[PDB]
Amino acid sequence: PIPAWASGNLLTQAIRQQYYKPIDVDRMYGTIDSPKLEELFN
Amino acid sequence: KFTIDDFDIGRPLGKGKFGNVYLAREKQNKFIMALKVLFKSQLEKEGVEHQLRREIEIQSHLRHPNILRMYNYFHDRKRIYLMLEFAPRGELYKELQKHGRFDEQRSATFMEELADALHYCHERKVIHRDIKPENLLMGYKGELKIADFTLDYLPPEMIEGKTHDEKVDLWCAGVLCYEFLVGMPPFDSPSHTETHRRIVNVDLKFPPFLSDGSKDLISKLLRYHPPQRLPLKGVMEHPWVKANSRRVL
Ligand SMILES: Nc1ncnc2c1ncn2[C@@H]1O[C@@H](COP(=O)(O)OP(=O)(O)NP(=O)(O)O)[C@H](O)[C@H]1O
Repeated sequence: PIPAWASGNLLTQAIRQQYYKPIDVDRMYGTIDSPKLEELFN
Repeated sequence: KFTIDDFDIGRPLGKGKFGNVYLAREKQNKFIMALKVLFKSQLEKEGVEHQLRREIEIQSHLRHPNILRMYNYFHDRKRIYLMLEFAPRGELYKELQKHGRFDEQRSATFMEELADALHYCHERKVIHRDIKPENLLMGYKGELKIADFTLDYLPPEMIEGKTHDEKVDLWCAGVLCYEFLVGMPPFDSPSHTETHRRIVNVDLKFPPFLSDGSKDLISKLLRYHPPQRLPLKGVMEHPWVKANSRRVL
């Protein structure tokens, strides 16, 4: 079944936070091209 | 590097060409995003392998508040997982389906955010080529989001089989603007031949309800000769755009 954090109410409150007080994206998820070159199809 | 175990799958958001998009939350930050799950099998069985390579390298470089963000990506045996910025207000095409058409200030806002993000892309030597509602998502306060990188939306040169530059996006922007206010694309026909003849002759027929302000912007954007189409700068500065845009920044 669908988790509670994914349910409208407490989901809306969770979006507000990532909008108004946005976590540092490219810091936590740094290394952009990390998952190798074109050797991704095998 | 990431795996599917790093994320909490909450629920799906809708199918696509190559797989399902899920509402996800990476457990480390408890940070919400959208997981686009693609299947290697079909990706290969349709040769769309080349494009996927580019759409990733692009978002390794492109960062703009009006371009959908790809945080990262990974891949198990069977899939490629795209870590995409969550667009809370879903896609724009369905909003256009609901409302039938948008009012002047809604569209004018969309146009400034679009012209803006397009400019950013152009500076980095990146053309989009295909900008229609179906490729546009909406932020928490409704701000426009160019998501992924059709007859009605093809500029004359594209139809005629000539080489094209960045200016196809200027044409497309006009077509888009028109559909926003009217509800239908500007050169709609019941045959691909009639549409073809309408695009190249720029057979522009503006309905009675359209403001002269908007008509003008559209007319300047939808010009045959590419180098005449109003530059992105001229869009954001257009009287009707200035007078109607209400963007959150
Ligand atoms: N970031 C997102 N946030 C919320 N919903 C989304 C998001 N991305 C997609 N959806 C949902 O999924 C989208 C449909 O999937 P796609 O269009 O992502 O998959 P394609 O491979 O592009 N298919 P094509 O556009 O080429 O025909 C819906 O617009 C939207 O409800």
